[PDB]
Amino acid sequence: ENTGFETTLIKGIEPIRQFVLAISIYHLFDTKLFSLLIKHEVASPEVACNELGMEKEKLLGLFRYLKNEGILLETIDGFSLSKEGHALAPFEGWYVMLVGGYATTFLQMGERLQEGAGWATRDATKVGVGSCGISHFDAIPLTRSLMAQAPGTCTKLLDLGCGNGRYLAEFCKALPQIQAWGAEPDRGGFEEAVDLIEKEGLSHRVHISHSGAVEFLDSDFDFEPDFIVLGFVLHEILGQAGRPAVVNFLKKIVHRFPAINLIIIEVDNQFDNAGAMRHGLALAYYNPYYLLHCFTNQLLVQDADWLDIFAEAGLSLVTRETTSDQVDSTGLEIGYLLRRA
Amino acid sequence: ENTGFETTLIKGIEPIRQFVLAISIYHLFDTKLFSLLIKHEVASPEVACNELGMEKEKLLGLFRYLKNEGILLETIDGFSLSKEGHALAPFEGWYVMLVGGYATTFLQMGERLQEGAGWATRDATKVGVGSCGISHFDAIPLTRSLMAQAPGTCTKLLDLGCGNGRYLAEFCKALPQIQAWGAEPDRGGFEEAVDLIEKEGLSHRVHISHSGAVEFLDSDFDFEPDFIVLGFVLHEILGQAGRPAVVNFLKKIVHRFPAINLIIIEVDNQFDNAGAMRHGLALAYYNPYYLLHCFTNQLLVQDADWLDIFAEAGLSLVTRETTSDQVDSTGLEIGYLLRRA
Ligand SMILES: [Mg+2]
Ligand SMILES: [Mg+2]
Ligand SMILES: [Mg+2]
Ligand SMILES: [Mg+2]
Repeated sequence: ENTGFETTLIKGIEPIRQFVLAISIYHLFDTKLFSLLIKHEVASPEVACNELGMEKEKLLGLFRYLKNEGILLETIDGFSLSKEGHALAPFEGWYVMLVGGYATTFLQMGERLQEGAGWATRDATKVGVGSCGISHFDAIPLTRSLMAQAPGTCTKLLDLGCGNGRYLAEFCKALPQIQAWGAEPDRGGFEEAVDLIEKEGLSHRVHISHSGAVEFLDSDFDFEPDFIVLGFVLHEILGQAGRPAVVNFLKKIVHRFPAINLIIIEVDNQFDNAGAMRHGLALAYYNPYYLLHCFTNQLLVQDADWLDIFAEAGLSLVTRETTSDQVDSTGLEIGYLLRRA
Repeated sequence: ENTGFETTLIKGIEPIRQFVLAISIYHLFDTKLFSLLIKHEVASPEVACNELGMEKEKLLGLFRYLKNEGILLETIDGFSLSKEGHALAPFEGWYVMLVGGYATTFLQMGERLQEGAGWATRDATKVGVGSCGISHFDAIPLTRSLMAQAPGTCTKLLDLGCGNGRYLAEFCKALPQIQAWGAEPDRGGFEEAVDLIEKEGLSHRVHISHSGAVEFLDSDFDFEPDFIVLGFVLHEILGQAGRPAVVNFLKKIVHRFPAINLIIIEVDNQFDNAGAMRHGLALAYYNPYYLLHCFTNQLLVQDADWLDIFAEAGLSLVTRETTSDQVDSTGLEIGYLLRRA
């Protein structure tokens, strides 16, 4: 008879309902429909189609789906973002990083679980673009706070793994004397960085290279930085190349630039910490982030493990801070300001 | 200052938290880890790895992620499904169909919105396997109810678009005199059907063909069915081949088999119906289902549109029913029992 089945089904597939909604919100941002709705206020499918080069019947389908979920309103004049839709605006970076960048990674987990199946791949351009959007709220303010605590003033900034160059665009706008260099290994991300720097009118002060971190430090670049920022880059090197390679990379930075100030941002691996994992943001963001990092060739370690790598590399801790508790109060995102020992 | 941002972020990315959970629940079923946990009760990662040929560190990552979400329990002896994990068991078909089958389809929507970009693709094997799992609850009981209302007893059953052959396996077990034939166009689904029929010991009574519906009816098969089941197949033909092709296909069925009883199951397209779309199941399942059908080459129409196609094909409605209100009370899944006019 299946007595009471429907009520259990509606609850049982609530993760699928939200799965489709998350992908649909990601497309709303990524296709530039969200920005179109912000600019137009109300747009007919015909107007949105003409502007973005889209097909009306498919756009109507997406719009009707979002209207049923309350993200859009529909009037005789067309569609608009509802208050709930407008409220999604600050979270674009998270949708672009985790859906755009990592949907394929999560979908590959079943196959990648097999012995010898290798690491899950990702869309590194979207990971970089999304992570740079997120960084406006957490990592850039943390980097700024640590930079201000350093004894020397920043004049020549090097950002390795710069994504779309958001840290450099923000820092250079705020601090007009700075000359900067960024390196980004993903071609798509590198091209977005070159474009963002040009759009911000910073091309005369900021140069971007298409390069990985280790290979950039081995290259024959002429820059003499006094600050180097390593935002979530060391855990990539640690997984890909190993702990000796991370220690050697850090040793090379202070051998080449003995007076340099290093700012490292890392995620403390507390995936196995009961209390930490009950925090709302630990569940919403860090639990999927830790899962991705078991399937990709990156390795997250604990705060104590990073401090031990820094000591082995001959670095001294100046200060360590976490993000503002107004944005992320988990204590899992840690920033370190270091100097040569 | 970003005052109060974190609280808004946790709510703002709740769809992403559930997006990752839905994919992870899908892998738990699809990889056979869910069945392993049911059989073992408690399993160490080492034991699960040896049985399924998996890598321990990746499995531990998935298990830790699911434990943090409350799907698994961890003791010194290993991992087990929690009560919440056990409660997911009946919903396997929905995860396999919508995540396994259609995740790629949803992820393709951004690109497919572009003028001339074509139809989004899907993993038809997983769509078929998942939809057959769902059919145990809604469409098979509906088909059984309509068959019982037909004047003649079923002796030779033809099921077009049979997926993994679940309708035939269920009907033939319940009704021992039946000879049956199934046709499934997806090779993966066809192979699963051949295997399920063999596993159920029905190979002497049930034959499966790797064929689409229209091409099967045009073939030189020797079967003389007295019942034909078209479960969610006509909307595929309607989208792919057009309304005249659907009318012609139905006309061919009753020209070849004048005394045949047809059972058609369709989804009423009420995507634009305010009241219908507020039902919990309309939001959880039908709203994503309607969205997929705007991006794939299938077309959902309304109950009245199907009745008009049946009249044009020279068919008479014997009776029409919806699914049991214990499983799906939306009224959107409609079954029709037809005969030649
Ligand atoms: Mg990372
Ligand atoms: Mg890893
Ligand atoms: Mg369909
Ligand atoms: Mg269609």
